[PDB]
Amino acid sequence: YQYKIQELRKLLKSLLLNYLELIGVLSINPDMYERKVENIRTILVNIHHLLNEYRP
Amino acid sequence: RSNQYQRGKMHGLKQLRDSLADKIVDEFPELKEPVEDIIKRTS
Amino acid sequence: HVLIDLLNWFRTTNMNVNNCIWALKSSLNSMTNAK
Amino acid sequence: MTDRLTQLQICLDQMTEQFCATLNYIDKNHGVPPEEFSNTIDELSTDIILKT
Repeated sequence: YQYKIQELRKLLKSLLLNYLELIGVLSINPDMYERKVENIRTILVNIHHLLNEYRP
Repeated sequence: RSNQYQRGKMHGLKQLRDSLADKIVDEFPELKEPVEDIIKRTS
Repeated sequence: HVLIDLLNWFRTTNMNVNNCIWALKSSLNSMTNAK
Repeated sequence: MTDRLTQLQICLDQMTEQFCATLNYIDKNHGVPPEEFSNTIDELSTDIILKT
């Protein structure tokens, strides 16, 4: 379970980093911003999959 | 008016991401290296 | 053609920005369900 | 008492709502005086850090 804890911490850090990079994309070249948006969502989705296996 | 709005919003966004990068470096030094690369990915 | 070219380019930038704003609003409205 | 799980879900919902509100403010405010905008965004970023 420590592996799942450290995976969720590194995933949260990467999610914050990707949020920063995506808002920078919106800042400079927003025309392709969606190219990252769903990507971030995937990470959120992977956090939700960990939080689903975490229910039983 | 549209051009002035564009320039003002560009300046605002630039200061936004500069401050966000600075604080992410401050409280999260371990993520400092990618953040600069993020600038290199954006600028 | 010079003023007309600048005029059209600036108009294109303007409603491209407006469309980007509307797309952002629509994306948030859609994704609020997944929140 | 309130369960650790329910609090964690409330916290992640509040975090999502805070990000939505912050980006909505950015989208509808980019262009407000730069100083007030910067101060409000600094407050929002402090909120982001604290929620984290």
